[PDB]
Formats: sequence, structure tokens, C-alpha cells
Amino acid sequence: NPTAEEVLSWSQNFDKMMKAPAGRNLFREFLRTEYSEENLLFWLACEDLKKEQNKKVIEEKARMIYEDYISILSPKEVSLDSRVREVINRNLLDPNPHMYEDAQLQIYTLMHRDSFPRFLNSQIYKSFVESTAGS
Ligand SMILES: [Ca+2]
Ligand SMILES: [Ca+2]
Repeated sequence: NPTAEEVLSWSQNFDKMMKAPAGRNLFREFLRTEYSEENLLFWLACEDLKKEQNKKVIEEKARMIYEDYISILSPKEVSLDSRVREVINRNLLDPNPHMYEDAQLQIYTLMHRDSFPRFLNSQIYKSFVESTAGS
């Protein structure tokens, strides 16, 4: 169960927050307030895919990820460099569970550099810290 001090410690360590299930859930709540939650949803989907070996499951999950977050027509599309997308598009024709690893790192970095600082300045972050303090 995350304490006030744990929630506060995340302000100096994005990696620590992202390792914590509560860190990811609290961050997600914030991201939805600024309509950038697709980045984290994609990141989580990629984490889940990496744990699969069954070919049908890999195919179905890889294609779902593409359709939800990669296709230029998806409403939950994430922002990726053209070289990353090119390699994804080739891999889509023969899916493997590591095919989103580069895109995952790109989106992690985006979250770290762009939305994370805004999280730390948000009233919702203040309220998270204060909701777990026993004062
Ligand atoms: Ca959005
Ligand atoms: Ca396999």
C-alpha cells in the first residue's frame, strides 16, 4: 500500500513510479485528465505482449495493438518516428512478441519528458499525496 512518502518519492524518480502498480494507476488517472492516456495504455499493452509465446495470442494481441495505437486512423494512435513505424508495419505481417520494444521505449521517454512534469504540478498529484497522509 503506497504511503505519502512513496508517492512523493516519485517526483524524483519516474522509473520508480513506473515500476509500482499504484504509480502506473495514479499516473493513468492524471493522463486521462489531459487526454494523453493512450501513451500509457499502449505502453501497458506492450508489456503484456512481451510475456506471450503462443502464436495465436501474439498475432491477436499484436494486431489489436496496431489497430488501437499504431494505425494512422486509430483514435488512440500514439506518436512514433517514421523509422519505428516502418519496422512495425513489416513485423505486422509476421508478428513476434518483441516487435513493439522500440516503440515502447519511445513512448516511455515521451511520458517521462512531457506528461510526467505536468503530473507533478497538478492538483490531482497534490490530492493523491494528501489522500494517503494520516496526519
Ligand atoms: Ca489523446
Ligand atoms: Ca511461439
